[PDB]
Amino acid sequence: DDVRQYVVRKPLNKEGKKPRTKAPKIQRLVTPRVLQHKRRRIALKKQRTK
RNA sequence: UACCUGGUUGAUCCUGCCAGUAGCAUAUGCUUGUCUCAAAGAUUAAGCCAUGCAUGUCUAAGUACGCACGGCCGGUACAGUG
Ligand SMILES: [Mg+2]
Ligand SMILES: [Mg+2]
Ligand SMILES: [Mg+2]
Ligand SMILES: [Mg+2]
Ligand SMILES: [Mg+2]
Ligand SMILES: [Mg+2]
Ligand SMILES: [Mg+2]
Repeated sequence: DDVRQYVVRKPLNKEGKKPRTKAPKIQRLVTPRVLQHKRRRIALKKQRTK
């Protein structure tokens, strides 16, 4: 499942301001940047060995 | 600038100190127009202290769900300022 679809967003409703909703930033979320960082670490290991 | 002068005797020559002489540091007195530097609660009490200040700090890059602002789109997990 996709955890991005179940984030509980709090409805922000202030007088005089356009009503809307807010969501937190998911932590410990596997993202392409995390995988790329892991790949780079492994690549550095390979370079050191070579 | 490698310097002396007054004072013991009726007078002399000595010894010898007292006093004078110049600088330098602290204080103090009288006086003081310009201008450049500039010391400054050490000495007595490392005695006692009202009050205020004297040490804080965020980048692109640890943690943002404060609408505190501001969205752009509005379910686009997380825009940005913070
Ligand atoms: Mg005699
Ligand atoms: Mg005489
Ligand atoms: Mg003398
Ligand atoms: Mg004199
Ligand atoms: Mg003047
Ligand atoms: Mg002092
Ligand atoms: Mg003192």
